[PDB]
Amino acid sequence: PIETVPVKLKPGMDGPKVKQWPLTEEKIKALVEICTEMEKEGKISKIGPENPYNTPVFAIKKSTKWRKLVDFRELNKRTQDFWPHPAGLKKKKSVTVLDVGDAYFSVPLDEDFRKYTAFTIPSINNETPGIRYQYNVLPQGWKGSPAIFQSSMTKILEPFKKQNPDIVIYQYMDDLYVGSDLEIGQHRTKIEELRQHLLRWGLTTPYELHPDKWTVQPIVLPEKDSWTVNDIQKLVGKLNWASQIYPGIKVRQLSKLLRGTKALTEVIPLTEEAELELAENREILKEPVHGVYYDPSKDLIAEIQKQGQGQWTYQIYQEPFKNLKTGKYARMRGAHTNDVKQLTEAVQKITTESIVIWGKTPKFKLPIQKETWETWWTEYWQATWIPEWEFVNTPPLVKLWYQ
Amino acid sequence: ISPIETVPVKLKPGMDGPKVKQWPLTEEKIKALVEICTEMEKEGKISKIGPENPYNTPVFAIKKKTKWRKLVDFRELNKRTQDFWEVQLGIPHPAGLKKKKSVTVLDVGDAYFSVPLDEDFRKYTAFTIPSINNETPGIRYQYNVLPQGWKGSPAIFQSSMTKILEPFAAQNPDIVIYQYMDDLYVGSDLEIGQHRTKIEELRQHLLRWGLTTPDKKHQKEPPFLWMGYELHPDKWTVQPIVLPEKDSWTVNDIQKLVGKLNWASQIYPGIKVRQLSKLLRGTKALTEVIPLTEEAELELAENREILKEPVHGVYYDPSKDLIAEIQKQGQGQWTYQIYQEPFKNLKTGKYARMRGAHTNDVKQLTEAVQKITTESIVIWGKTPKFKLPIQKETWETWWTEYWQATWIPEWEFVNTPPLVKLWYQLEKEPIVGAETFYVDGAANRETKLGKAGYVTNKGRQKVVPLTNTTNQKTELQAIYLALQDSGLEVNIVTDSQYALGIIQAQPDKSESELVNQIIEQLIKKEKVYLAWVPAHKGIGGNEQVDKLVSA
Ligand SMILES: C=CC(=O)Nc1cc(Oc2ccccc2OCCn2ccc(=O)[nH]c2=O)c(C)c2cc(C#N)ccc12
Repeated sequence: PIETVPVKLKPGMDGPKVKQWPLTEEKIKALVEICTEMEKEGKISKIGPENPYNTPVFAIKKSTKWRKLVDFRELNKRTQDFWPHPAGLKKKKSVTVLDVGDAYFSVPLDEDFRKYTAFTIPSINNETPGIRYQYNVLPQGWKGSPAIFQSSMTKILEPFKKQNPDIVIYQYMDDLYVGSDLEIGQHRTKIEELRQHLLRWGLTTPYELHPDKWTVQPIVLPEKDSWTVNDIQKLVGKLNWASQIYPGIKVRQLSKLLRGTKALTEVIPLTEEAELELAENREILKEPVHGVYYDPSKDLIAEIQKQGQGQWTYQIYQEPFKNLKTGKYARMRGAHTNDVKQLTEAVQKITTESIVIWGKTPKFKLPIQKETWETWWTEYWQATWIPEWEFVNTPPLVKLWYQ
Repeated sequence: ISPIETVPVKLKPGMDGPKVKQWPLTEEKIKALVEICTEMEKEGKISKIGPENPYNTPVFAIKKKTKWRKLVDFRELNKRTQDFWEVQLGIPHPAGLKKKKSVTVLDVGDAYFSVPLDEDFRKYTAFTIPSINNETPGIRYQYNVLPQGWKGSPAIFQSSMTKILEPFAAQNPDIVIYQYMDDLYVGSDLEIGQHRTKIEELRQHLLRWGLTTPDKKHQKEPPFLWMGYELHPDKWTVQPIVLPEKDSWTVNDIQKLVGKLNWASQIYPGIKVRQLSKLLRGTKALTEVIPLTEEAELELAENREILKEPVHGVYYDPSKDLIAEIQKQGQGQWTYQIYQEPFKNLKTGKYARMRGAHTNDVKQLTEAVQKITTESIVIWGKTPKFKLPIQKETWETWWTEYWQATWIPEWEFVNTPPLVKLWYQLEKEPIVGAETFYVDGAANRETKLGKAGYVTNKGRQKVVPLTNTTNQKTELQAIYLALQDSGLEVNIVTDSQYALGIIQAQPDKSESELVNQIIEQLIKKEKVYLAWVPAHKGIGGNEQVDKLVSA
């Protein structure tokens, strides 16, 4: 492995210079232990003040041992592209995700590129200058590591792919996605065969999905024994909202029931034409939308709404009102949960589904205050990748409509 | 003298060294430069160079009113030199330090001139002493050490000092050594005598590496005046704050005023700066005269009352808990204290941001807790326990009904008025027996004239005219009109997502007086249910007010 792959940056672009976030003494101590052991193994080296670049680092759990997570989002944005995503991965019955990031530590990094991987272990209260390192090997989380390792990975996987032609294997960053239509026991047996095959070739691998059940959630309308004026107003508002997506929805017979100036709590019987119109509108919402198609050149956008009682709705789209996917996520309370934990888990699940379906992470619009998310997002983060995110400040007046 | 390793330095890619020509100087300044440069040449800091060095940087000599100082203008070279790892910009906060039994300040004499400069870079530091009236060529010099005023000197000096300190610090784990600019701060819990012995050892080590320290007993004794701070053996405070007294105030005067008040708020509890920054809201020329608002006058007067009494803070003890308390200061302003012992504050602070046109007390309290959390992680590396003037029912109801995710720490309720509370709560279901007001408002987008009206299920209808308004403001005005003409219980139906969104957020304070009046009305009500219908859909009730307000 003496020959290092020469890596470049995009033309007219300098290395990353991102602020290191303050951390608690616990996470700082964990990073000091981890980076000391990594330094003894030659994986990282200390650097001098002639290196102006920086990349943030964090400590997570993923087990009781602390793990180091590097936020290479900026470096990934600035790194050259390297010379595919199978559409059948989402059709498979079972998909298992394996962490193969340790393998990256077997390959040295281009000596002229190492300065761009610089990172800083911060001190408390700015008492001492941070401890600065750069990477000597391919680091986990950098988009160039799977690309440089791609040939070795293909070489190691070639026999297993030969034995099993109908098993789909897609690699995203440090993760291998292995999908099959076998029975669950056969599937897990094949996963363990692949694991042992990787292990006996020096690829350490220290979470299984079912995309066969994923779908775009249909708009649901209430069923009531007695309807009030307020209930019919809600129904007409929701059907009017859904008329932007589905063309055939009608509200004339339903709104006719409210003609006049009535008290909100007055009970209104469902006439025959309004009930048949509501039933027809229920049948219209059973079909999927007509002309929504994925554009690989455009960004993926994910919106999340807090529904209460541990429920969170989400939509993945590229253009407004053109939802590529919709979903609802739930979590059993157990008195050990909170809003940040549920939102973090939701973001990770949505990102996983996005990787399986389209092969890239979406841009998140998070209903949370910026500093709160920046403070607590690492407490429940278990993935090795980090998506882009922004923070909405307007309440969704549509929470009830996606509810 | 090169026992210290040099840092490799490169120019920015595609740039050559500076060739700024030397300005002509008076004969006396030339003499001073000659003597100073001969002394530096004897010491090895600079070297005479041949004629083939194409680079030059202006040199100057001055004496601020006895001693002469040479100054070099490295602006061009600095523009042409690579970036470095940013030297420490944030200074530590005094409340984060641990109390030490013995403490010492060591000023490093001629810090930059003691560290060698990268060889291949020295040619770019060339400068010229001008001859008298340009009769003969001036004297060419170049630096062998870190020049004063060069871009790379602070970072490279700091790095070199760290590497120099590593062995001594390894052989003395019981000694705390901080570095800041050309200063070292050494602390220990040893006996004062053997502490002085350790200080002398450090001085001899640094001297072996070429760094001089206060040769005699060190000139600096407590209290230490440093970066606007007074550092005492058992306490810390800020240096005395002096607020000016003027008849007229410019933008610059108000900026410096709120700067000094911000600086005082870290130890003086109760400081308010909101109305003065509201004076800075215009953000125009620094010399423009700004008239003081009555609220700004009262605010500045209360600040003067607070700064009349001396205050001090204590140092940190890692074995004791970290505790934070928040108190409401009035209209959207909050103050907090961070302490470990009941009356010995580590520090204080404030929070007065609205971050929005409308908000409520619980939201602002949560944001203040967020700010305290970030500051506590920065200063002490941990989050504190919170003592807050809010009850679990109030906060739980809020964060449960809040559309946005929030993180609530562990906290105990402290009953100290004013308590944070929900001044009103909208109904979640329509109210039986209450009158149903269908409301609407409209405005001509050219003439700015408008009207707000309602039609109720009891048969009551009303229209009020409005001047110089917009459609959104007429929607809010229609809701307000319904509140004014209704009983203690009322259902309200509107077609405005704007007004619906404002009211559903349930604010108790606002920048617009109309929303404040709506808030007062809501507080005076018993039950209020607000519903929304799509406009121009002929729902019924909404269509009557739409046709009424359009006519
Ligand atoms: C915010 C940073 C800060 O204030 N840094 C500093 C620290 C320091 O001393 C310590 C050195 C090592 C460990 C703890 C120290 O102080 C603990 C508290 N303390 C402070 C004073 C005192 O007399 N006794 C006492 O226990 C000294 C002497 C400083 C002197 C100057 C000047 N000029 C500027 C900053 C100093």
